[PDB]
Amino acid sequence: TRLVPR
Amino acid sequence: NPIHDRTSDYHKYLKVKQGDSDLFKLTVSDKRYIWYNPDPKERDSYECGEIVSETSDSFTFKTVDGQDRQVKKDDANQRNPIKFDGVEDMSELSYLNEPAVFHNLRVRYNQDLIYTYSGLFLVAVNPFKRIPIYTQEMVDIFKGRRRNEVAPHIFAISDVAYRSMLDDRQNQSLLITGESGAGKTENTKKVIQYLASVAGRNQANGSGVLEQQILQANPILEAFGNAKTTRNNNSSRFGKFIEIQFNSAGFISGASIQSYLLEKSRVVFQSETERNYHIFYQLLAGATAEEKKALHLAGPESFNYLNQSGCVDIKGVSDSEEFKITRQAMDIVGFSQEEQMSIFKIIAGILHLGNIKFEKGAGEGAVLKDKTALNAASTVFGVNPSVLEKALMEPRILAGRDLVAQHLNVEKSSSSRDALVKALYGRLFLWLVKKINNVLCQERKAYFIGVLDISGFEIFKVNSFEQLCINYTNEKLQQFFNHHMFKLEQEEYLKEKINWTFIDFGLDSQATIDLIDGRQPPGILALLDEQSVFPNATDNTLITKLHSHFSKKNAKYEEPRFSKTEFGVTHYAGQVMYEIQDWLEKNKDPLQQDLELCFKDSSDNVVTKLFNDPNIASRAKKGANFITVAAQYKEQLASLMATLETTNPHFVRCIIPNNKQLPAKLEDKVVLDQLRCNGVLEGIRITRKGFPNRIIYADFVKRYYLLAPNVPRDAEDSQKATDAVLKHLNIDPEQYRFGITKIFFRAGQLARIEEAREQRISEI
Amino acid sequence: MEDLIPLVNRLQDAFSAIGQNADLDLPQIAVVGGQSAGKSSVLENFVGRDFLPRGSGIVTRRPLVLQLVNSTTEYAEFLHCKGKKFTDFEEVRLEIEAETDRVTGTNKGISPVPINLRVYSPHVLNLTLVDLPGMTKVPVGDQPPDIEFQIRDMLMQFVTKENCLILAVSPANSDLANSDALKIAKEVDPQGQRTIGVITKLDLMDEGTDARDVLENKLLPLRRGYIGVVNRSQKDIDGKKDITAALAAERKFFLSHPSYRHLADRMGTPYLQKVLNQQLTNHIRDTLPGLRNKLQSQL
Repeated sequence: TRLVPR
Repeated sequence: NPIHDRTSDYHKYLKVKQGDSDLFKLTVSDKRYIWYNPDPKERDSYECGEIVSETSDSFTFKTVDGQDRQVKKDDANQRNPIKFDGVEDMSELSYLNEPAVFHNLRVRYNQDLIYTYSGLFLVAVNPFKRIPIYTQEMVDIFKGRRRNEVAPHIFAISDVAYRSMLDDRQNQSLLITGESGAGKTENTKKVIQYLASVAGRNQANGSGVLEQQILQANPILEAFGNAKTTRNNNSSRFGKFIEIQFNSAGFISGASIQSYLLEKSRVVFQSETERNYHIFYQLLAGATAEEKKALHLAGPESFNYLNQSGCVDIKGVSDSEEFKITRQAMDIVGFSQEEQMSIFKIIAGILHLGNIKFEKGAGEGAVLKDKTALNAASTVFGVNPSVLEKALMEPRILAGRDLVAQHLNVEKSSSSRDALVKALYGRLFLWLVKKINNVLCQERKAYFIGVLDISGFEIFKVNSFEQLCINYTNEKLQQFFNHHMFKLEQEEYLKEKINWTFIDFGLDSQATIDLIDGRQPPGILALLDEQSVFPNATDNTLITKLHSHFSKKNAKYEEPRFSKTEFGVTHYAGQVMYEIQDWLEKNKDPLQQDLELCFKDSSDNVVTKLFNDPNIASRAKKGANFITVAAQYKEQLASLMATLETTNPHFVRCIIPNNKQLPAKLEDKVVLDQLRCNGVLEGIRITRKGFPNRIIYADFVKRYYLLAPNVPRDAEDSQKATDAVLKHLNIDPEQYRFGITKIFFRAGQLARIEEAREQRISEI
Repeated sequence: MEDLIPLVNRLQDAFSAIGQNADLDLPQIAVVGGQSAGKSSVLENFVGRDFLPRGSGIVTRRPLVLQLVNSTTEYAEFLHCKGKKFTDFEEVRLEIEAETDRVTGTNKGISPVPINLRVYSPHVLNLTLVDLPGMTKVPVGDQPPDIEFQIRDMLMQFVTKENCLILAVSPANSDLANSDALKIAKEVDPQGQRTIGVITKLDLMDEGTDARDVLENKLLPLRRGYIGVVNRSQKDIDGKKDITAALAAERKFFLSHPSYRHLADRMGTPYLQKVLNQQLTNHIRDTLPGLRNKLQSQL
């Protein structure tokens, strides 16, 4: 999940 | 279908709020926590700390404030990953330690879920408020459902017991624990109501008054069998087995009560701040002016048997209002007004007997100067005072063939009087039960489901013979649970073909039981009986003998380092130190035959039944003269255990959340003490030696497929996929076992796999 | 934003070892075509080098996640070959063949485990495509008999997902209404909203016929349109693929065909690369906002 910028 | 409808009261009050989308994707990270004791003196008070560092054989975490400590990984109580919060059975937890067990109970209690299983046990925490989960609609949901088809609930335990009774044609028992305030009386009432509802045959006749009568037996038995102790205001000092009876077609046909092991010693002596049985205070407080006049009553301060402890009332309890409830109950279970007055005359008579003061006469012989108490006792008992006076101080025995009067001294007369009182009280208790059964049991039963409740495991600052007896009873009942858990576990491991073997868990209790009641080598009760034969013995030679036989020879025994009068026994609930003072005296239970002859001639209808009915009275002998109190105890317990061993058992554990009668306040110190005393922690101890977590392969794969390369979430061969995940993660094979349909995990291993998942998802 | 394709490239690399999960749905393009459609030629013309396995029938036996990255330099790297730089494309072809055999028991069957190939080249735009096994009836190979179904089932795993754009490749010298690619795209995308059509072999059509009606998006309408290409293979002195000459020949073809001259600027490989780069970028832009939260719930 941290690979996807929020 | 309320079981699937998230809007139903079944879901609102019996399931975790999760629903579907709610508790499932509430974030989660990669931080791990530990449960620790902020104050080492309070081992049952915990807080949650964040793991910071990690080494070989220890962890490092910051207390809730910021201070730092370390704990050997061998003693650390890790906190389960959030996925485990709220599970319906403690056996589903991966870190299975005491604070984690409490935490799960708390997660549920805070959402008003008061029922949680812990292996075989149904744990029921008093919410101290009413929750609407006992409606007819709830009964219908549980009807016929297996434990694994519905949420935890007292109705689920009840339904399973009822179906097993019908399917197996075998009687069932439901062993329920809980001190006053724990909600045990209410849960027992729910069992009865549930059984009356699903086994009711009410069309045509209605449901009559049997349920009402069973419930009304409570206030009567509690008035005569419960008392205030230093640890509980309403402690049961006896055991009872209430059989709900059914005919061959499975419909309720009646009920019966059987009592066991009443603590008769309390009638004549109470420790500081405790009380005698409630009935004495109820009668003195609630009798009418005319009843007080006819029974020669006065305040509790005026009777030796009620004025020694310094406590005659209970904060918040009106003995007069409690007496009103007791009499109303007596009306409902069928006691006539005359029988009720006879019962009160006997209670009054015991108090008057207690006021008789024996004095040394001219020589050693006891005499009675003031005949007031003797005359009052004789009047209410309906006996001749001259005969009673002689039976108390000059009881006759046979010396060869000659009848000789043994002229007792003051001590022996006082002792004989006390023995008479305890006999009267115990026989009266048995007669009350028999009378209540006259209306509860009017048809021969085909089967029964019996609810057993007995005095709970007890630990006071000073523990005596009475405490050893109570704790020994609890030890035997816990072995009974251990043995049944063993049989059930043996079948589950066998059904799954799991490569792990174990022996009867009941053996873990054998050392303590043998220490107490062994015959070869003799245990404590056997040595107490041996020391009760010759006059050379004293309380001191008795403890010296106990140390000689057990110190450093029996692992469950301890000769204390600094007391010459206490000995320790390691029970399943922990160590208890027992003070030997007066044990020799307490083991003697003789009653002069001339006293029985006196009362057998009473003009009172109830008194004559206590002394003429061969059942309530006598018993037998021993080819000798009299059985010791320890031998009587062991025999009543054996009778109870034999009854239980014929049944299929079920276990319910009711818990007080705190000692302030406050809702929404679950306290760990209060709860963990009870889980220790009621066997729940013993069940957890056993569970931890095996493989607690058991997961269907496809479910394991559905959740953990991503922890290994190229394993499909819905892989066709779930077993191979599971193996692929475990091998890739390099899990120690000793930590799991493959079954035919599920994978079995040792404690902690599934939590570590869940932690790896949390970490992998946050990474992605 | 020149950053969206690279961001999804990292996600594809991270999921390369995560087995099939019907709920996981990254924005990407799946290349679908019948075995006779020439889809390998389309990809090799983007790269400008022959690098795909050669053989009768099936060329792709494992999904190939091909990440093209415009670069000044020219080289390739496989995620399974950490740190190695391939500069000879014939070795790239040999590694695809070896890595595939390494996994597939039978030397002709398929596997869902992807091969993750990234190519840096001045001949490509930033674009990523997932090449999949081509469709065919007659199992004519050597195991298994149900191969046609195994391939269709693998294709469906990709294209039934909503965020999967479909690059449906069909040869012009066939009955386009009977195109295996367009038919499977219609099974999962009935409204033709996430299917981009590619018509190959336009230079091979029968004398006097043409594919103008399909290229003009009138006969078999697709919202994202159709792009025509031709593989007019030119070899240089050494007998190796000469992309500059091949692209010029394709340009000459469209400019000189009386049925396509008016569409020439919207035909050909360069234009197809441009279109895929644009549509993939906009698609990612569209789907990224809800991505992070969605993924958490689907893993």
